[PDB]
Amino acid sequence: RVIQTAGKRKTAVARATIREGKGRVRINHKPVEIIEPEIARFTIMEPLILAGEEIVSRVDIDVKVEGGGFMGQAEAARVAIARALVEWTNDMNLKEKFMKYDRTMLVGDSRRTEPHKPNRSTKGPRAKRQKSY
Amino acid sequence: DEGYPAEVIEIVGRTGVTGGVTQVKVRILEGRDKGRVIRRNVKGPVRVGDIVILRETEREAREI
Amino acid sequence: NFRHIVRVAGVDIDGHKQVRWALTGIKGIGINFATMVLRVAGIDPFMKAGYLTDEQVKKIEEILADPVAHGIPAWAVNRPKDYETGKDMHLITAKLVMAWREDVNRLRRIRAYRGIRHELGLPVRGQRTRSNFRH
Amino acid sequence: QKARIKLASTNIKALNEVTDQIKQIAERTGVRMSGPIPLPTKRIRITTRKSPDGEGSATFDRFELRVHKRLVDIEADERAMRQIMRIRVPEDVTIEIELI
Amino acid sequence: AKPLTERFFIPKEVKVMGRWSVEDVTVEDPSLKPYINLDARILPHSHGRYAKKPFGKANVHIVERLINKVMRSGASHYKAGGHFMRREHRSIMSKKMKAYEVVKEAFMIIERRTKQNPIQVLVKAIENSAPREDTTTIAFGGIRYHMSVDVSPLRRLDIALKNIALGASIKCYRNKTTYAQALAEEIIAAANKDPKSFAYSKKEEIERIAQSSR
Amino acid sequence: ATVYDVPGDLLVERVAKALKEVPEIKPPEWAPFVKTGRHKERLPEQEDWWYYRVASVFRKVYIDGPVGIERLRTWYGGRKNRGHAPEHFYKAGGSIIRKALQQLEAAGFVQKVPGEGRIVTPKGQSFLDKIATELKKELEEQIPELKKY
RNA sequence: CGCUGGGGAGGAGGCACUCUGGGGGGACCGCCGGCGAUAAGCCGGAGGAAGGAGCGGGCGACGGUAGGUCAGUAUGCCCCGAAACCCCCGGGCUACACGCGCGCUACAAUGGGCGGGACAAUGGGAUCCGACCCCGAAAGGGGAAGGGAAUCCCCUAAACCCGCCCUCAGUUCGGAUCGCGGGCUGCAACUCGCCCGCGUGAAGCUGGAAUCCCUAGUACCCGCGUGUCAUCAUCGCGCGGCGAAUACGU
Repeated sequence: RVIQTAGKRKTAVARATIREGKGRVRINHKPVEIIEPEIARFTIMEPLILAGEEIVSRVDIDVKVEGGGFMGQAEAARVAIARALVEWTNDMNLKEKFMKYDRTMLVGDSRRTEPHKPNRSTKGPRAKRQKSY
Repeated sequence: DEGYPAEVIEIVGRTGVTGGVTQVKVRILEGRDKGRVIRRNVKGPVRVGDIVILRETEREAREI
Repeated sequence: NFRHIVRVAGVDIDGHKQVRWALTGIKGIGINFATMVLRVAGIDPFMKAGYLTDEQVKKIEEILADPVAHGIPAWAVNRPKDYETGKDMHLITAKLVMAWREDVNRLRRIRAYRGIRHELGLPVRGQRTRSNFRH
Repeated sequence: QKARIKLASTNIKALNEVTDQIKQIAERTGVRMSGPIPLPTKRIRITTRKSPDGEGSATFDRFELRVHKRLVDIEADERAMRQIMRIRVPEDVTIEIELI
Repeated sequence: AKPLTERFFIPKEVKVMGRWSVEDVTVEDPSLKPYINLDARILPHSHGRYAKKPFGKANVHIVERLINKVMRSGASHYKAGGHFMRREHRSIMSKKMKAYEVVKEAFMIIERRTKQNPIQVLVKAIENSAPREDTTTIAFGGIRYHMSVDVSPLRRLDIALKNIALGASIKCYRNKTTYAQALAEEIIAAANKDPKSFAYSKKEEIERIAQSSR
Repeated sequence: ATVYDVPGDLLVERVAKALKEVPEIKPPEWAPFVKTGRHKERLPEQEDWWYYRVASVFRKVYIDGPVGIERLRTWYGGRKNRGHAPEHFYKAGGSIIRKALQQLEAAGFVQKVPGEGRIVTPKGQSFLDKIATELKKELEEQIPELKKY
């Protein structure tokens, strides 16, 4: 059988597909063990290291991510992978462990950018040219 | 020179000219005068339960 | 086999440094032209200066004497299309300053805008001088 | 052979009017229709300055003109064409027809 | 020329960066335990959460706090070490990767020299660099004073971490020495209580001035 | 066993080391004195940069093909220092890419589609796949987690 | 292709996921405690996508300032009406001993260079965007599919990661200024335009008194769109990428 799940971050959207296999994880056709940099590789692999080999050595996950920078893509993939593993296992111990470690694995992040305003519109909404006469 | 600990049990109110100081009551521990409740001023965010180290035990800050 | 001070035409260059950078002590040779010349000659531009044979120095001097004959396209030289001969050329320490001076002097002689500005010591090309260019 | 009809307008009520008219037109008879399909809304934005002079802090008005877009495919039958082309379109809606 | 066994690193157990453990780390200061978080994690990265809640910074790992303190530019509106330090485009600001790497190499050097746990060494440094007494202006009747007040642990932590990072920045400014080596030197000196540590010096100075004008 | 299963830098290295036997691939006359785009200031320091560039173009045609010579210009472009003015992005030059692709076609590693860039042939696909196989056989000892792939 | 395990590209066919856009639900201090006085309300826990007018914007009262605009249009009084009316041709607003405001680039290793590897969003497009192919070292030149734009194009962004050179030095830091040459727009580039190559290589070694902006995807850092446009962005208005420290006060 097959299961599909999704994950979202700021302007990034990931969709993961899980089935039974040997333990292969691929993001945009390339393995996860050689993803760069380290600070994104670890972000993506935390859920697998949490679950363990006795769960990941029986599944094959493929993720397709689009939009919104490499850190955001990594976080979206992490969320999607966690949700897919939980829906595939139907176990509550794993879900509780995830909620304790970080509740944003399963729950999403609800933070976007604030529109900019007209004093120095280029810089931000709360930033403006100085006055030092 | 190691200080004498003391736990916070009640908050009195803010002080200072800019509002950056807090008056509290603390009971001493591990010291010559243990269990004695006194009043002291404190800088920084505090809440009931925190522990503050005192190099003295005989200042007894003045009330507002 | 190490020369702390090597004598290339007119100039004494450092030895502890690589050749492509030592050759920049000369006036008229940048890093790019130096790399071009060393590649045309057949010399490792990353070699320590001072590990240079008389044969190598002579070849470099000949290329500098006339590079376009030894390759060196006509678009990679400081003075393409000479005023009175054509004959794309590359000038170095002594003749470069004379070329600058004679250009400016002919301008001054025919009494053109650029020459008058050179005389007065003011910006020449297009700049505005109200708020900046203050000594 | 099929016929595609594109609707554009600033008012949504007129769009719904015409689309439901043709929907009944196509349901009375038994004919295959897809949609109506909503396309991305297009905005003409114009930001400009308020003051007619240069004095005073700068302030900006941002005007917008919105255009909503619907698509329909009708299967291009004779009865459908007959009883579709005879619908008074509200002037605040543009409609263009053509066969694939 | 980093070897591949360190370029492509894959952790097995749940440790800090996959290399260093915490279950053997102790804290003696009874005033700083509830604010020094040592929960087992792999990535010390919180994406801005815990900042809106007043006391939310206690749920953040100490290593992440050190990283965020190190992710600075220097002394901008005040003088430290006798100079302004304004980089403004050569600065690691909004760049957590470089701070991650700095802290990683620093911990490696610490492990090498001391052959102890660098997190333990950092904890010792904090405890020996945290101040207990400060000054402030208090008014009564209509005149101005300068009194002696205690300090809260959540503020002592900030002071200590900031001072360590500032010492590293000083020692790295315009010198063949690197930011990681500077951080390691500062941490080792602060743990061993040597006067050549900016943080320990500042602690002693503050405590002296407070004991004076109390 | 495919390109997607190993890093790109190591593969480009090992392919530049191998493209030297192919006699249809050689540097032109104006190569030893030239820059790679206006956005650069100094010439390449390596004396064998032609083969690295050719290998990179080869792998890019493999990955993203069909692709013509205006998107590879964007990929090879970059950020220029404009003096006292702020920095901007500018594309690279096209002669390098044209010559590389023509050499590869002459060698029989790519072919052109009538209207959509160029693609690799089976002859070239085999080249990349075999080099990647060797590289992965060398790597999966340093990182045993690659064996299951 | 490696080991028969894998991995890719099409077409049929689906709409499941993403996305798009119409309608509707959802949060109300509603539940449990303490404070306030038993009220009005305040501070905490719970579950929750979201908590305490959820977050960010638009609309800005009676009046008053002899605040700015008759050089955006309308308008009394006075004035020119052979002209101060309006149309061409050349100059100037770009002139520079100096004082000041707002900025860009820097004074280097929390880096410069070379070669490789990645990853966005907002918007716009008819003599307009222009893929694709061929010329040229580059700027650029010649043909030309498709697109009246969920169909084609502008568009594989930079900061970031990897390896090599440089190792604390007016330097492989920094780019001002100037010479020679090659180009595009335009009826016309001297006064007075923008781009490219080779040379040249000025101050600048973290800055006194004093002063400025910022409480969350906010500030710092990085680069793209559009308006002005025949050609010209260190500007305005907007878009995303990476992403903090402190205080919950007076």
